[PDB]
Amino acid sequence: MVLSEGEWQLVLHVWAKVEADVAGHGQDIYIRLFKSHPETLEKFDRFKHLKTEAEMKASEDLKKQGVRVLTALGAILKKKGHHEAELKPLAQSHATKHKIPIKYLEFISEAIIHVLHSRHPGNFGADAQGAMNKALELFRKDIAAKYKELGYQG
Ligand code: HEM
Ligand SMILES: [O-]
Repeated sequence: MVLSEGEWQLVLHVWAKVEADVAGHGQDIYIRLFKSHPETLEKFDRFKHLKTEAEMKASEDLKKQGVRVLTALGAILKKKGHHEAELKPLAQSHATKHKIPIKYLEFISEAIIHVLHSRHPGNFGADAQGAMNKALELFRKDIAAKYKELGYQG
């Protein structure tokens, strides 16, 4: 469960394209997440009322939230596995305050992969998607371990 440097470079090469417009990517990822797995939207007290994709796209608060998620995830990815410090606050808030199960982290990982596959075929072929999946699996494995330490089954 340790990524090679070549795998990390495939992850970071597609993430650089995400960074051309992190806000737009965040909107697409949230829309995909909520339309593939509607139950996840219920965890968001401020966004749970959104009824349609048009409302999600027009929500300035949701756009800002997407930027926060992707920027936090980008900082984790750029540590190339040395993300202990970054996972501490994230694991605590998601376990104890938002109460986000591991299955829901799997759902957002799937939404990320789906959106990168659609938007970035030039940097998200099979090998690149495999590397991104490995990076997200590592993130989820380490978050799950921290969840257990914090008292949350997940
Ligand atoms: C890649 C995985 C994720 C990352 C990097 C991430 C990151 C963040 C960050 C940085 C924040 C703001 C600070 C904080 O409260 O920690 C946040 C808030 C939040 N997260 Fe996540 N998150 C992820 C997955 C999820 C998922 C899958 C859900 C629910 C299905 C979720 C639910 C929430 C909620 C409800 C908030 C508070 C939102 C608000 O203030 O309106 N998170 N997340
Ligand atoms: O989030």
